[PDB]
Amino acid sequence: SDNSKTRVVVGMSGGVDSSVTALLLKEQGYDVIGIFMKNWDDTDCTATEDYKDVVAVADQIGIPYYSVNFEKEYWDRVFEYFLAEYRAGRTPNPDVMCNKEIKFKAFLDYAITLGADYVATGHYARVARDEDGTVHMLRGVDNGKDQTYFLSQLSQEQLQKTMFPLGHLEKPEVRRLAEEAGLSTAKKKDSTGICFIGEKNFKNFLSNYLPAQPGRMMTVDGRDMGEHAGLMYYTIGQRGGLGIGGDNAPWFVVGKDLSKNILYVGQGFYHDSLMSTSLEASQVHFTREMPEEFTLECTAKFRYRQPDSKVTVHVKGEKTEVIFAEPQRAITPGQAVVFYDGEECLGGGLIDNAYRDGQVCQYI
Amino acid sequence: SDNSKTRVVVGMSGGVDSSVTALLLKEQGYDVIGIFMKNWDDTDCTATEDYKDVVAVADQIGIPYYSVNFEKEYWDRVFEYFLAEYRAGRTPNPDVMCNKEIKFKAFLDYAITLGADYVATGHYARVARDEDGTVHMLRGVDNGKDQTYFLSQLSQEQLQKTMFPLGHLEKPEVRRLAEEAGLSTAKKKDSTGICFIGEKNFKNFLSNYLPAQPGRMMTVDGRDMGEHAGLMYYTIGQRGGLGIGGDNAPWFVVGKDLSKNILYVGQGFYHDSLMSTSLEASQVHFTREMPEEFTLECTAKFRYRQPDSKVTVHVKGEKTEVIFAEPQRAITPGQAVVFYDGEECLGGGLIDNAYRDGQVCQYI
Ligand SMILES: C[S@+](CC[C@H](N)C(=O)[O-])C[C@H]1O[C@@H](n2cnc3c(N)ncnc32)[C@H](O)[C@@H]1O
Ligand SMILES: C[S@+](CC[C@H](N)C(=O)[O-])C[C@H]1O[C@@H](n2cnc3c(N)ncnc32)[C@H](O)[C@@H]1O
Ligand SMILES: [Mg+2]
Ligand SMILES: [Mg+2]
Repeated sequence: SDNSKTRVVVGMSGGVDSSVTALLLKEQGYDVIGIFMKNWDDTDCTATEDYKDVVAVADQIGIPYYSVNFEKEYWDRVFEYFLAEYRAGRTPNPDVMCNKEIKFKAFLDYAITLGADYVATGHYARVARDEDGTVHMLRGVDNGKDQTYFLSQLSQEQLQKTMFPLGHLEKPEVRRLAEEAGLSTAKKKDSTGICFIGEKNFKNFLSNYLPAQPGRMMTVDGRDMGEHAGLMYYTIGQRGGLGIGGDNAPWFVVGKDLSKNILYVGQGFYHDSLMSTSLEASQVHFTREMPEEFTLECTAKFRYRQPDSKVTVHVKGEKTEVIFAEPQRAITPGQAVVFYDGEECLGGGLIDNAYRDGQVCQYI
Repeated sequence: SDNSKTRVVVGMSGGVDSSVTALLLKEQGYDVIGIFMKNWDDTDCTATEDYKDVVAVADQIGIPYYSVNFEKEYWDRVFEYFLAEYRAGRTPNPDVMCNKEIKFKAFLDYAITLGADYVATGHYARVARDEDGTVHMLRGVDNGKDQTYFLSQLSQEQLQKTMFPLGHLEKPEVRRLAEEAGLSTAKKKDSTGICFIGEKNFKNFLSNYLPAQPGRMMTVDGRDMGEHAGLMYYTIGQRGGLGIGGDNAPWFVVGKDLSKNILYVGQGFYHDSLMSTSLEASQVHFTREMPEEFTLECTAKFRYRQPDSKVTVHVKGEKTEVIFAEPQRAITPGQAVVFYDGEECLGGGLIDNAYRDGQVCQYI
């Protein structure tokens, strides 16, 4: 009856992570409520079979479960952001936006109306409380699944009401815990790609919302290489792609020019156009109150699947400058830059533009 | 017709990684042959539907495909190792053994009888050739999927005949490449866990081969906590487990004693029994010719899903000593220790035992 006085609302997606998150919290004696969000209307439906799994699991462990719909909020705060990024020639990170605006804003206020003390999710991340009571976010110990990158926008006030029960676990353990508990989701494979596109063709999906305007593909010396399918189908640094058959060696996307509808391509993983020495970022947000203007010597991640690297960051309110210790490959406008201090995730922003020798890279 | 003179035999498992590995090599003009290994007899069969995918993909890209059976070799060189580890109270890494003895020995010699110049696999790793022509292994750029850890045992002579076409790719890209090529495996989810156990219950699997002898579960101060199911069902550091319901806080496995059939358990992620300051390792193997006796200041990984950490290693032929810069949690006998020099994977061994203050940890 210690933890039984603490109500935790757990986001239950129907996956093995959230199923295990719920089981662990129940086992620790918390007052646990499972909640399924339907945030996307995808009918031939996807949400229907996942809700079945939420129900089967919630019943297996004996917790209440409910179902809430945030289609509107998700559309307005995530999907419009997603589309507007593409219109601007950038590459969005809808998950960052989703955590910031949905999982820890809409869902958190919702959970509070259920008398929740905390929300929990199956994110691979940790929260540590200070002596002072200040909460810090730490990388998940599973350094392949560590989701702090996507949680970079969370505020002190959100982290105060958050729990991450999987934070000290590695993915295979989560599956072992599920199997030993006999949870029906134990063997359920995780959905890949963005939630709302699911297992549908990406080009087809996006073209339902944005007009694709094929344009010209060029090498850096100006030689026309054919037609691309629309710039929003390519990202800085990508190997091959729609109509990139272009020598046997592969071609990469090495720049973009939205204003001429041009895709720049070139050979070599380390193509000189792919290298940067600094960036600017917007929407820079920290996990705690920071000064108006300050310098930081830390590490950063520019993409989810890379190790972090040394960085000087100069913050000045509306814009942030990031200087790389070492040249960086394929720094992508729209993606998240996330700052670390060893195991602590300090916060992050969205990349506006890359620079090499005091001149904006033609990335777009 | 440049690369068309180079024959590459690609290991095709039926998964999206190997499918894409084959497509990329074909696209680059290599003389490509896809080969499926059946190494485990698992009938109600698993191999049957995967071979269908190999065939569908090989036909989609227009390469020849064949099928070879190494059940014997796999049993003898991997599965017996796996079982013998458990009998000895250790935790095996069958993948390390499998790459060393099967994918790059049995399969490589096989491929050579097909006039192969190289074997390729869909491992997330890189090989770089020196000025001198010496090959080094580099981490995959996808730092979550990077498989150098499992490839730590590969010799210079194996790496000379190896290609890793996915080495410069991240997993989501591999899926985008697959989808754009219209490969039937594009949406196919990767199988989790060890190959031969697949989606069957682990406890059930292992008990078909090893007698489980339940024994006593004890805290570090000697208090009997109940019966465990058999020591081979638990690993150093694991949270909960079979019969670990044991306060609301979770219990961890903090040691083992095979000689008394005892499982030691304790509360707290950082339980003092979980911390080590050094280890010894056997089967230490490097990617290049090394001296008989030498010191190395580098980093190491003690488990697949952790970042590497600073380490002094003293090598002396039969045994290797590893001294941690910082105390290490749940150092597990039988697991791989793998050494790095920045992005280079130097080699590795199998952990024999952990030490704290010149005394072997009771891990077993
Ligand atoms: C799998 S998502 C993480 C993927 C991505 N990196 C991100 O941050 O969105 C992590 C957690 O969010 C919560 N979640 C995701 N979808 C949900 C849904 N439809 N309803 C309730 N919770 C959900 C679950 O607790 C889940 O374990
Ligand atoms: C998915 S396995 C990697 C998993 C594990 N970390 C390891 O090293 O074994 C990597 C590659 O091995 C090859 N491979 C695995 N199973 C195979 C099979 N049955 N037949 C042929 N190749 C296989 C494929 O090329 C595959 O992409
Ligand atoms: Mg989940
Ligand atoms: Mg594969």
